[PDB]
Amino acid sequence: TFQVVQENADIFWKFQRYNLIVEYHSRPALAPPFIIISHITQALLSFIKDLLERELPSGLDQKLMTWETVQKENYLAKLEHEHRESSGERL
Amino acid sequence: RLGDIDFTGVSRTRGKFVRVTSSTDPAEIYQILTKQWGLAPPHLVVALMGGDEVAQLKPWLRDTLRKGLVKAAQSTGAWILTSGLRFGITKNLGQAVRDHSLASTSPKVRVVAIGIAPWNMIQNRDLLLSAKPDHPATYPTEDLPYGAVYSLDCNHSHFILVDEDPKRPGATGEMRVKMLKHISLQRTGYGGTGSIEIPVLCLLVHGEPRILQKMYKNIQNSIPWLILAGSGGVADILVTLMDRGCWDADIVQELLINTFPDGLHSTEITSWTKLIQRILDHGHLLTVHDPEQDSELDTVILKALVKACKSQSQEAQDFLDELKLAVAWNRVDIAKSEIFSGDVQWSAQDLEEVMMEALVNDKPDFVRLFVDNG
Amino acid sequence: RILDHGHLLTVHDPEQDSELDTVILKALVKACKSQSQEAQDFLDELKLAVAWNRVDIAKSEIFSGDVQWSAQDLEEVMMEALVNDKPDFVRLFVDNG
Ligand SMILES: [Ca+2]
Ligand SMILES: [Ca+2]
Repeated sequence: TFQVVQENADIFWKFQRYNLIVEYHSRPALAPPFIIISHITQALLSFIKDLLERELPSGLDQKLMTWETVQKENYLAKLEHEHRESSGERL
Repeated sequence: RLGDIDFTGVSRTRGKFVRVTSSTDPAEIYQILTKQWGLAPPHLVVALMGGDEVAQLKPWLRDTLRKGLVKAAQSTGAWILTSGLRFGITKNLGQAVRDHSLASTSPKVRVVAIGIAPWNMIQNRDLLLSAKPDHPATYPTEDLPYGAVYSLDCNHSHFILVDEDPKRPGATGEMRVKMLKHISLQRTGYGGTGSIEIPVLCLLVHGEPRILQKMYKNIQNSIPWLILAGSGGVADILVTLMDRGCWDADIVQELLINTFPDGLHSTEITSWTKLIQRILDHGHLLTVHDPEQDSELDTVILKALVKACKSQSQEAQDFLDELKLAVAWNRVDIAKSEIFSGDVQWSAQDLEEVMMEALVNDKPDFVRLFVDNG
Repeated sequence: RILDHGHLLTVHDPEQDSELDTVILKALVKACKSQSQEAQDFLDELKLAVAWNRVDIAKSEIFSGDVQWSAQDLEEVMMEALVNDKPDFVRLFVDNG
């Protein structure tokens, strides 16, 4: 079971590590029991008044989608090329 | 006369322009392009002729054409001279150039799309007539049918607006030919204390009989020409007449009639047949690009340039810029088959410069070739 | 006289052909090509080629350049090729206008 499971276990760990790292975005920097200070501060700020998931300006967003399309075209061209000079296609 | 454009529409693009007349010298416009706008002297110039007719190319043909042109121009710094009006193949090539510019991670190399358009065929020229240096003029980009007057292409970075000549309403093609000759006669510095010509090529897509005089004048000016296979018009006539091998008055007239029903006049058709026959009689400046079989635009450009210069002269020092362009495209096979074929004597001093640029630019195959060749 | 017609005659050799739909398509395309040059008549041969998934014959004989294909003419055959799970003809029609 170890020999046949290790790889899928590692992939699952990477997926879980994503969520674990995302959990720290809203997590206060103070550990318990000092986290009561952070909880009170946030509650008071809410009552009185991220690296991930960012919105970009229109120009940069268009540039990035154009770059993505160019990279996809390169990927497809490389796939079709490595298919075209394969041994079976040559035969 | 100099100005700037703030294109309003799909994308906000900043473009410049110059208003010129048929009386101005091309050298002044070249100096403006080099200095006043910061455009470095290119390693390749590709002129676009035709493609403004009612019938546009098939989507696959124009896509493969634009992709091949942009990929061949990105290895070096090249100008793609177009008719800077947003319609048809010019619009598609401008869009491809803009896409390459946006997707490029290296800004040192630049593919510049320069538009040479008449003043009397532009939408809303009065809007840009002011061109305040402090506040650039704003231009709305409108898509239009074939019509008779177009709008400036937004994706074209720079423009050269030619003013209509009262004597003859054909100053646009005349100025295009004059500029093609002038850049073809430039000698940019090569490495250190070296003189390198600028290779200048003309590509024809779906030509019309009206541009035969301009095409012949570019043939006279030693400008190699490249012909698309399935372009549709004069390109089909030229490729058929090349495949047949022998062109006569009857064949040329019959093909012109079959492709162009409209032309029915003894003098006009006779002049067009004479132009076709003489252009084919040149021959060595003419090349056929068939994307269904070629699939490599840089290869056919290199072959056309090598054939043109090989017919021009035999000395090694003239193949220097074709060899540099082959180095930039990593076309070692063509270099050893056509340039290093034994018909040309290569010394060590001649090969030293190209050795230096091949060694600097990460081209091991050419390093090995130059070590093997002296 | 039958041989003098010729263009309406096709030979199927199963020892060498091994594809009856291919030779039927070729015979129909040749017959209609001799009949007329307009694109609107190749419409049913093109539909039959779509149904048989003969993209090679369609691009070699129908989309050969001798016939001018517009967008309105290709719209219907595009619709039936897209509905009937024929991606190759979808790509061909997108590439042809
Ligand atoms: Ca030369
Ligand atoms: Ca029919």
